[PDB]
Amino acid sequence: INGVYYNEISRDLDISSSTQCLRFLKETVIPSLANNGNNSTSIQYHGISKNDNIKKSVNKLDKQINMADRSLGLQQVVCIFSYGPHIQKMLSILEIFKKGYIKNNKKIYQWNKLTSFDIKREGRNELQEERLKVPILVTLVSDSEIIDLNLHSFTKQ
Amino acid sequence: VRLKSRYILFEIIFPPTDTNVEESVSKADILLSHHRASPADVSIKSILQEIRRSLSLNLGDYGSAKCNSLLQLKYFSNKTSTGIIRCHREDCDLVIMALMLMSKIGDVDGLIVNPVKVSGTIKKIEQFAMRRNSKILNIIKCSQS
Amino acid sequence: CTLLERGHPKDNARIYQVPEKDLEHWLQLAKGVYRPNGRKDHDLKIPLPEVHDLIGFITSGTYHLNCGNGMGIGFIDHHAAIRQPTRYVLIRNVGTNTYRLGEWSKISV
Amino acid sequence: KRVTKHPSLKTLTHKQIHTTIFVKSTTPYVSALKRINKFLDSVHKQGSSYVAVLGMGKAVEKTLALGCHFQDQKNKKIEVYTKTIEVLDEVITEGSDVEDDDKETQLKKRAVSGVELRIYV
Amino acid sequence: MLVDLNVPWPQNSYADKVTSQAVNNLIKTLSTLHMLGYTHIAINFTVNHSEKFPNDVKLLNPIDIKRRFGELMDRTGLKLYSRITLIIDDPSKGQSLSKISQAFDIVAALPISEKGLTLSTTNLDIDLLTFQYGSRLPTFLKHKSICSCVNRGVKLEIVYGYALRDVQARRQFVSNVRSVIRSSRSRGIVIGSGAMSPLECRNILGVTSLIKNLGLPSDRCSKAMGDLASLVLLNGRLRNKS
RNA sequence: AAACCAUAGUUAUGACGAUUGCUCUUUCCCGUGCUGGAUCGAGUAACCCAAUGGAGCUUACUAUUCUUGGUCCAUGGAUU
RNA sequence: AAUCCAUGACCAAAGAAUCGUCACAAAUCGAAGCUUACAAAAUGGAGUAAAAUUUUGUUUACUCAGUAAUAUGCUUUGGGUUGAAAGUCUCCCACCAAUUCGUAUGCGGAAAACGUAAUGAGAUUUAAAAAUAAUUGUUUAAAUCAACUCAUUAAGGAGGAUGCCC
Ligand SMILES: [Mg+2]
Repeated sequence: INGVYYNEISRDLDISSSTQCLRFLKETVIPSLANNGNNSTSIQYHGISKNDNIKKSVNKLDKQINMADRSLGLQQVVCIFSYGPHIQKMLSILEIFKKGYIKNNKKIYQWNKLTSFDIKREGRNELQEERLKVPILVTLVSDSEIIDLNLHSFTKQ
Repeated sequence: VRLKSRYILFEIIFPPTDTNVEESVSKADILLSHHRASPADVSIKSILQEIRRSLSLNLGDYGSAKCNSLLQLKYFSNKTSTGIIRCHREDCDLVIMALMLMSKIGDVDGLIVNPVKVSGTIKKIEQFAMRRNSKILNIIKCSQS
Repeated sequence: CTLLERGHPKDNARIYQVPEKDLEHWLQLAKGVYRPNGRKDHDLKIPLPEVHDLIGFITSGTYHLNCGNGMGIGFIDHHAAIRQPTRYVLIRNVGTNTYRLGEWSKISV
Repeated sequence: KRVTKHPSLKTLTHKQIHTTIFVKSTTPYVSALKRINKFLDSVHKQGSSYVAVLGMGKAVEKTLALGCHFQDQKNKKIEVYTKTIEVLDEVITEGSDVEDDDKETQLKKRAVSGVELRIYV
Repeated sequence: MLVDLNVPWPQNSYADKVTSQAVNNLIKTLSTLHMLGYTHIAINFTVNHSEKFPNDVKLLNPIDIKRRFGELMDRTGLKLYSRITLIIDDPSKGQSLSKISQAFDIVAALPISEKGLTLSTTNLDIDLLTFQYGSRLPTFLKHKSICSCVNRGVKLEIVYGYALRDVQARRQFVSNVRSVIRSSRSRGIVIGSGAMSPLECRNILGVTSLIKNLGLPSDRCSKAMGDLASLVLLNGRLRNKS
């Protein structure tokens, strides 16, 4: 619990507290990888923890996909994000939503990205430090095929 | 019963001895300023003669005679400053100490000789050299960003 | 019995039970004791145990290649199994005078 | 209630198994790095393009760690995919002092989320 | 991991103010040490036993690693420690160690006379014993004092840098290091590089071969150097903290 | 275009430190004696070294340059 | 002639073991290994705490798998390895109810220019070794013993005779 580093820059974060890291991910890492100003996208952000209900999260997700206006010609994108051990529950909620949504003869188009936080801890000896890496998975799911977002650094799924 | 050979890998590193010019502190910057290049006046018979002179001056007569029986430079090119010298397994430590005690070239000053890998086969030496060359490119690619 | 640290077993090996006075030393050795350099530390003095601690014999002792350690196939007594409150057990060879530490697991065969 | 879990069906032809590491929950980090480097070197002589890294359940976290390690350390393209894995579980149904191992069996399917991680050269 | 414990600071007295060129040369030589491959660096600062110690605690160390080398520390990724040697000649102008032991981390000594060795082996809270390898040793290294100062924990420091200065002092350095090896009986031997220029620093292989040909076995060199340097760093840090 | 595979694997098996055991000689002790114990020492050799795996045969080895068991209508000394 | 002691000659067996150490998110004089992906937390997990909501439902802040994994580390062994790795020696390493050594031949053996057992004889005057396939510095013997070569003895069950304990 010595320090948190992202993009070779030191940040004031805490791995044990989920709220601060989730707000940091919502506010910093996403705008530097996707720009919602020069496009026609409506982005709905959502962070997933391990203490959240799966059914309630799916009830949030199937609503967040049909909240924006359809007359404006909006492509509605949902940005689900998590970090650490909560990524397992994040994937479970994503797959359950996919199973519940594809049943109606539709298709879900997904783009994935994997980055990492770098933290430092005390090693075995007092004169040695260990560097741990915490994964960060960001998924963008939408019903339309074409998105004008800069998603060349993602992976098509 | 069997002639046991042992090759030594050594490298020429030039320290940035310049107090009037401030330097950048990082990994790849100092790697590049230490691996700049070798001068033009660099050869195999010019390094062998220098190391023989140094060995005869530091160890002595018998100390140079016992090591100069199988003291040869097998492979060396001035483009990267990596050479492979052949020697016996009995006098290998003496050759390493002579490489350490190398003061300077007859015309070129301010250089360090660093022994990196020593083994009794050339295949593993080449493998370790390839691994080191591959590792060198990583910090370079990372710092070019 | 699987060896959890440095050691190599063989067939016809002796199985000793960890004593009660030297119970924290083996636990610390199983947790970790490193040198100031950073690597592990096995160069210490061994607390040789007593003689009345024979509880089993290893019949099939060979270096396990599936996990990377030394697997020992022995047969321990049930009374001594219920005696100890821990699963730690010492292994010794027939000619070697060193005692390795490990943990045994019951096989339903 | 007593219930055991068998592994999941793996259908590998001849080479999909070779260039693929299945990360267990007890698999160390450095051993995974070593085997991944060996696979990365042996792929183009096996004749493939990427190295598959498959993990499910508890090992997903360190699988993503292995992925993001080679992502920036060696600067190699990575691809992450989210898949579903069906596992068969053998349970005892109620319907003489008999061992619980030798009892009536019933198969049940269970779906779990998993991550496939491909690494380019 | 490797440890160097004898990097000299270009300053002898306290009135001596540092020069930017000296700091640049020290940066160059530390970068060269990190280039050849090292993990722990402990810069040394020399002072005379006859000089007046300051009536300060916030000014005992004219180094302040945090403000000068603190940027190199988190950029290149090494560590720096404080070490001070004591050039002691006779029992006068002294009797103060409790205030110099709290500021610095490692305390060394440099005896050059008969009574200097006795006073170093009697009541000096020191860790390393350093001799003038360049010039002649004071009288004769005997077992009666060396054994007694090694059995308590004080090791003997060998400077392989002084050899690479000129050609004439090489003979004296060899004749002194072999006497130290013969007297210490090869137990408490720690080595350091007392070079101020980046042209007089070597690697582990060359130094190991040199000390092996000079009279120390290959087990002693490695084990002593590594573990004893780590242990002296550890006990220095512990006595600095508590 | 691979079939690449060794509880050594392609001529690599390095550097020293410490402990136990064996041979003879040096001495002590209980109860002649004991795979007896303890110092003062030396020696741990020679033949020779793998290149895919196994078996058989023959040929080199052990003199203060380690050892062990038995045999001899071989000689040398002593008793009946 | 019996026993003991010392030397010499000849035959046969074996090749003492144990512990610790050696920089570089990789290394070493080298080598192998730590991959049948899950903690029944996916039948859309189990609960606690606050607001509002006429209970549901929804928004925040937490607990539970704890025998928990612990970041180039960690464990093992490495020249006689079946006592000779040495040697221009021999043979196996695909089958063939059969032009394919269809060979029940002293015994064992898949084969072996392979081990051993009982008897008789032999020495360039001999079946063959020397003074007109492999190996070995000497390279079997030539009073007796010991060693080499060649020539005979097919497996199992039943009856009679002889010798031993009885
Ligand atoms: Mg051969």
